[PDB]
Amino acid sequence: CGGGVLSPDVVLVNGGEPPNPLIPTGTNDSNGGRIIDRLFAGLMSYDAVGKPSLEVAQSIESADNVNYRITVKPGWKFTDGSPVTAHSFVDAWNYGALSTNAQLQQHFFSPIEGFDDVAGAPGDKSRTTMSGLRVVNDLEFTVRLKAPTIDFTLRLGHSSFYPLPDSAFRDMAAFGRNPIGNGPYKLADGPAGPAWEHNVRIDLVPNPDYHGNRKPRNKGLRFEFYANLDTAYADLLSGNLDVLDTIPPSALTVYQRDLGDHATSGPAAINQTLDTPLRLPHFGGEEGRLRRLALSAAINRPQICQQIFAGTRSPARDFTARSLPGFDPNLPGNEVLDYDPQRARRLWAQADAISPWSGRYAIAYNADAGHRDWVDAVANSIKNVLGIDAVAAPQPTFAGFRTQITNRAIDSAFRAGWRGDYPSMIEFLAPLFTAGAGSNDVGYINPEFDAALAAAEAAPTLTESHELVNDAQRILFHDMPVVPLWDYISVVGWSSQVSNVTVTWNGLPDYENIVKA
Amino acid sequence: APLLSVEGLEVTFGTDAPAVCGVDLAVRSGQTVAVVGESGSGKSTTAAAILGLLPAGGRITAGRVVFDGRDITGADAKRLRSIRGREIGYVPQDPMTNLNPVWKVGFQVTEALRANTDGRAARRRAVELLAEAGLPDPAKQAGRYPHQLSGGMCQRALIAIGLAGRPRLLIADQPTSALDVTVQRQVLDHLQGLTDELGTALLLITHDLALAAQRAEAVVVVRRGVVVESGAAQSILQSPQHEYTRRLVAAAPSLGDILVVSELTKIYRESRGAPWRRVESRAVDGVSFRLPRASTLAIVGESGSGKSTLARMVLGLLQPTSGTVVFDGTYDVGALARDQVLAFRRRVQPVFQNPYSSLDPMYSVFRAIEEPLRVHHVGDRRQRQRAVRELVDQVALPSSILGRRPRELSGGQRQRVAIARALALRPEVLVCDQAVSALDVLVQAQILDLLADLQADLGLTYLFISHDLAVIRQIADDVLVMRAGRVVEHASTEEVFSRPRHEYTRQLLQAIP
Amino acid sequence: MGWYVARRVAVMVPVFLGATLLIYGMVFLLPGDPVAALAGDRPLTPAVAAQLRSHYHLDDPFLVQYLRYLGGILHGDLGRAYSGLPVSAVLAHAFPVTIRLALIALAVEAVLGIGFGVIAGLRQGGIFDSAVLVTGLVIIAIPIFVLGFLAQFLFGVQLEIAPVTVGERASVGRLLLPGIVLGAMSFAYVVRLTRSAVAANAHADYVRTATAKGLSRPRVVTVHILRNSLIPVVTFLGADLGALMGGAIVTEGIFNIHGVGGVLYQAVTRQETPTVVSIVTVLVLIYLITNLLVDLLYAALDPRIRYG
Amino acid sequence: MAEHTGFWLDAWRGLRRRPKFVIAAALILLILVVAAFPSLFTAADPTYADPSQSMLAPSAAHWFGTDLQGHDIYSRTVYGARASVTVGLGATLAVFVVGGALGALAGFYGSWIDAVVSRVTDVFLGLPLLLAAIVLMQVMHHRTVWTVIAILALFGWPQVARIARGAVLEVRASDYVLAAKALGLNRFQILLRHALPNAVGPVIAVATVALGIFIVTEATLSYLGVGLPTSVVSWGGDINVAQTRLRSGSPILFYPAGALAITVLAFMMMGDALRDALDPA
Ligand SMILES: Nc1ncnc2c1ncn2[C@@H]1O[C@H](COP(=O)(O)OP(=O)(O)OP(=O)(O)O)[C@@H](O)[C@H]1O
Ligand SMILES: Nc1ncnc2c1ncn2[C@@H]1O[C@H](COP(=O)(O)OP(=O)(O)OP(=O)(O)O)[C@@H](O)[C@H]1O
Ligand SMILES: [Mg+2]
Ligand SMILES: [Mg+2]
Repeated sequence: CGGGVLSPDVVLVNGGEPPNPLIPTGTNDSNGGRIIDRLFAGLMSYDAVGKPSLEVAQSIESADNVNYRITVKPGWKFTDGSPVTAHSFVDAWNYGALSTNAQLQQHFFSPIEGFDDVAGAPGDKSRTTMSGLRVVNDLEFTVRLKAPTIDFTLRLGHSSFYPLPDSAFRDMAAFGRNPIGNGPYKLADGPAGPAWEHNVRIDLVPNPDYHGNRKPRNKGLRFEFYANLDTAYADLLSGNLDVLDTIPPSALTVYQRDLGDHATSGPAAINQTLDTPLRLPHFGGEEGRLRRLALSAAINRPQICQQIFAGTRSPARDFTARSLPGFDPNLPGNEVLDYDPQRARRLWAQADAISPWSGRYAIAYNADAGHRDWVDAVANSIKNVLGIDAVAAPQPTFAGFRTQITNRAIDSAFRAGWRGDYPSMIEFLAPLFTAGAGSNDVGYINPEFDAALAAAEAAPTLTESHELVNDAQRILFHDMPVVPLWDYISVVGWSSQVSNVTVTWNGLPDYENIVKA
Repeated sequence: APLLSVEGLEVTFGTDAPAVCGVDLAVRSGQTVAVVGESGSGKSTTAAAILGLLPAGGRITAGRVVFDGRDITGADAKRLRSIRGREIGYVPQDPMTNLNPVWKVGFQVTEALRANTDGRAARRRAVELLAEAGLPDPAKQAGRYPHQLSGGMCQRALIAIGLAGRPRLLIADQPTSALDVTVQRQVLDHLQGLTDELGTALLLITHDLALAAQRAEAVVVVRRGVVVESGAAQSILQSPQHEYTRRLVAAAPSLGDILVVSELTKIYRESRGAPWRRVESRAVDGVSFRLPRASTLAIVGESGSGKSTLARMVLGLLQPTSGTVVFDGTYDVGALARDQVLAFRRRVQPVFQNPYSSLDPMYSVFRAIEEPLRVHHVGDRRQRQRAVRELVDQVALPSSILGRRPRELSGGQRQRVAIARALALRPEVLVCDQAVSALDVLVQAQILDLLADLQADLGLTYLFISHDLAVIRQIADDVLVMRAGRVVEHASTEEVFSRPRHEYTRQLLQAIP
Repeated sequence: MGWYVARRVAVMVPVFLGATLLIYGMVFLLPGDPVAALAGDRPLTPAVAAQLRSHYHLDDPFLVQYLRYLGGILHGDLGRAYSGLPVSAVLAHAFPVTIRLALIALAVEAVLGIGFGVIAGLRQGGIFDSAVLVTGLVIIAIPIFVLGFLAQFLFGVQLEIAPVTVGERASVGRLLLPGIVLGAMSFAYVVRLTRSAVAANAHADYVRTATAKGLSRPRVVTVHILRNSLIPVVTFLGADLGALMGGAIVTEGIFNIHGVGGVLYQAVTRQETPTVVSIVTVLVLIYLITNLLVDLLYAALDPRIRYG
Repeated sequence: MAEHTGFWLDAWRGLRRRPKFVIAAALILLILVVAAFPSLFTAADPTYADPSQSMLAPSAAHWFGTDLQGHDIYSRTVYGARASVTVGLGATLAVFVVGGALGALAGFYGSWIDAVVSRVTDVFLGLPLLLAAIVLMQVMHHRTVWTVIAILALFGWPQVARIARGAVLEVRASDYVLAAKALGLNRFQILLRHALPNAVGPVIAVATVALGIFIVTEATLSYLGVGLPTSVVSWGGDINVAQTRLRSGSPILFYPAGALAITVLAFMMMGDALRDALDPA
């Protein structure tokens, strides 16, 4: 009879062990991202749709999208009594930008003037601080960028521009084991054990000091760490979990039966693609452009997305996601993304008229991540439509699949995709198709595309930067640097105790206003 | 009404001729009945049918056994289970294979006495049962495993087990074949004291024809599964009528140096008490003799005297604690080293005590006998076949056996198979170990005639260990008496049988039926 | 024998050292490069990567990293686990649950296999023997994923007479259904070994003598036949004690157990060398110790088996 | 089993009229014919997938239905026989011979042979299989059936060695071993001729189970890309891929599993029929 204690007040959600300490500039995944986003609160906030609004800032003034004057609100504090000032933002951004600190989010500070001085190699250049940030009072500071950027104020909601308390730089390794934020939640007080049991769970309680845009309606959250999402589904059906946040692929056809009005769905800002390096044999030049154009006419995206994914993917209509502001599904020229076996074979024939096909076509992926089924389907459809032998290639380790892509040493096609960080289209295009971008894994060079994309950032308003982005996307329709496949759709299920579950612009539940009673 | 009745019993072994063909016998609840006969006649198969303990492929066909007035031939293994312990006791034939080798003899004796609780008094009733069976220090023997015992001590233990639940009848299958004459007299007069003041009955299967004469009250002669003769002891054992019984009673026993052993000693270290409290057992102690070539030396003594230990030390199969065995002057049997070994093993051959265990359950009789010939490369393929067939015929054994495995043989047929395997190579020295023991007088006569022929024509040398004193007076050239590991007396055959100069060897010489 | 045991425990040392060297070598030789996965599916700045490579000493020569690993296990200090934690804490969190579950599974499989095997070997060729053999082969053919999935479904979702998950609460009573599932692939082995031995030993000469004493069939069977037929199954059980730990990854995924197999799989897929090396070294230790214990058990089970 | 000379002609005759032997031999013959000549039983291509026929029910066109990709399941279960049977039988024979020889040598001599063999066994027994497969397959330019057999045998021989050593330990103190030494044999001839035939049952049992274990483990290897190229049909790969369609109520996992269970049953029956010819009754 002992034990059995139930949770009639805290909401039980699923999660995974954060693979890094809980520092804002040192997390880039989702498992740690969701906890960090509960814990802190930055200069701007997003709603469930992805609309930015001021949270800690009074004003963010600018007249040319190059110089910005930011004013902080009085009254905010961290959960130890210490106030939130301009120094809290400036010090944290300078900590994340410097190279000797070795932070995973260093690149997020690229647009600011002075970034190279601090992000080069240590010792070579002095100036441990970026010169673009300048404090004016304890409640005001200015920022200066390298080039006009209409997309800047929208980034200030990302979990990389969060503040930190000054009792955080004296010993950072300790802070990352027990953070102190200023957001809607705190780590559960503790006096039974630690609030964070590694590989087990994390408990959070509301924060009494928070008066912002994301006030909670719970009495606390508990992230229960699972492996094997089928087990989380079993616990949701048993009544031991409250929100599931993702349905396992084995239950995609039966959740409509089991949950039954306790499930909802909505589009997320994620996509997937198929990449072939422009240096492989037969895949370079115009003779390679025609082959990449023929590979996209040989894939049945509507059929795959409803036989393999059962409706949790949406066929691609451009090089971005469907959920983003400014998305146009009738762009002139996107009929290069339609299924057409005759067109595919015609393009293959006129590429062989330049140089005949010789060998194997392999698509590489990392094993134990759920890619076997759709990679099999894509390879099989290519093999049936053209005459060639296309195959799937699983790789043993994740490190080793990543090494071959980073070293520019892989010798086949590989699966790829993007995960947007903030609701902007340019964030799905600039880090991937510019000349020497870090995530430009296929080696695609086009100065005309670079210029057309830099001309959209320098637009006077966001309503006519979208037109310029959609015009820049025609160059991509013409060249086909990678083959886009589909966008994501997030399905979230819940129990009879919880009452207000909703999906957000990145496919996560809206944890703050889930009502349990 | 007799206590036990068997009328018309016939036993078959899995689609063969019946091993037992209509035997009849009765016992009358106060007496002794002896069962003598040839070697292979179905005497052990008759005792296993009465109790329901036949081997895997045997079963009764057309007979009945009625014990105490309650026909027990249809098993009904609760009727038989209420009988097997409390009303009928059993003593098996082979002393070595019939005890569980992992269960510490005292445990196995305490287990047998039942229908009682006794708490800790069972462990004191077991010691008394072992003392009555005739052991010389029971409290020690009860703390040993069967392999740390002598071959006669295991037999006395089997007797103590067979007398545990106070039976109304005892079926003993050659129960004294490893007890010399004095232990044998003790156990037999204990059994004779039991068959009075209680009424216990004995069914005694023996090959010793003298013993029966003075112990039994009725005699049954068996031959090829048929009861040839039956009646009073004397009027059969002294005035026979059937031709077979006549020949049997007649052909019964009546009444330069190759080896130089010097100061041999063997000492075992045993764990009496706590597994770290080690004791010492001096099996053999300072024995030394000399064997003239082309002669016979017998080794007699008490049970648990150190004769098989000495034999296996002479054969190079044990390692002495001290002393040496110099064979032929050249070979030092304690250290041959790689190349003297095969030439030594072609010339010296053993015959083990109970030869059933040394016969490789997976070999047939033919393969068992020819293995020596193919290890030493005598003939090609058919010379070996002819040799094996001639040996099998010389040891008085049917030719139908070639192809049978040792499990499905008689007790006196395994012994002859081992004797033939030993004689295969015609070795210069034959170390026998109580191997004429399971043979009746009329087969043992032929075996001894063959041995004498081989010694007369070739000049072989025999080291003969035995408990039968009528045979030793008939074949042996010298006698060596042992006791407690020490040599008591070593003299000629007559000067030990006529004018013995030791009180023990005199006592040993007047105990014989 | 005291001197035999002394020689064994003495030679356990250099083999342990050589095994540490060989295991470190084979884990070092994994094809990738750990830094390339320190940021997940996003690239690192070429200067941040240099900093991290120098911070984890991933640019030293081999045998320098090996000496650094080996000289530090004298203070505890097994490494630092790119997540930032010590490796001591990781192993101390992961091993107790695995040990408990492995003991439960061993006990279950021992009892069940020995019982069914002794009966099927006493009466072989019959309905019972046939059913036991087909059960073993059906267990072999069907993947352990399906078995765990269905057992959990039934006994935890429909008949709530078992926990669906044992995360954070691993009692000896909550770990009983996972133990039964884990000890199911080791069922055919135990059954067949016991069956072979019992069938061979059921017809010795001393079993007839024990029958003639008047003992019941249970006592005869158990004491004589069973006690004489225990060496190969004990060999297998001793060898499988070590495989129950480190190799229960599928069962620990169905029930949320958080054992050693998941830690090992994650460390291998991210190429975290100290974690893998420590786990595999502990496995080799367990095997050495259990094999020595099983040899002494041989000596205890048969008094004629003595070492020298 | 080394030297059962004497009468193989009597054993073979005693083994002929044994219904278990006859049935097991007929089943084995059928399995071998299916694994040798697949084109007698089906005309379809096992590696052709029409995706507009994703998951159909068994009919006159497809006797077992289709699977998520659109392959014919009957063709795939007929053509997986070659790979699955080859891997299982090869690895079983390899571990039997090697581990049996090593363990029987260790258990019989016992001085330093035992030391080295048992320490190597303790090391090989505690080292995982996937780690070593990943490390070793980085040099093999081509995956094949023989590389998979090599990996599986090289990491599966120790548990057979342990059982063989334990089995020979009991026998090497018997009396027929002393009788063989007193006849003049050396330790190796004694080992073979007397101690192998008398201590060979347990090894047969563990081998007959290891067969199916190997057929299942090859799929674990193939799934990660370190064995048996993806253009090869196999039982076990099909089970692994089809186990996920089971929540939806589709029983397509049991078609290759049935064939696997039948092969394991046939070889178990054969092994017991062969083992009952060394102690007949
Ligand atoms: N298990 C068996 N299978 C087949 N035949 C057997 C079996 N046991 C005994 N026999 C046959 O039964 C016959 C008689 O056997 P039994 O052991 O009863 O003789 P015996 O009188 O005990 O001989 P002795 O005691 O003198 O050796 C033998 O000829 C033997 O061939
Ligand atoms: N393995 C052993 N360990 C300890 N003591 C033993 C062992 N084998 C024999 N003994 C002891 O050595 C002594 C000599 O026994 P041995 O077998 O030589 O007697 P034996 O003369 O052959 O007796 P029998 O004529 O009754 O067979 C016995 O007292 C026995 O208890
Ligand atoms: Mg007899
Ligand atoms: Mg003796």
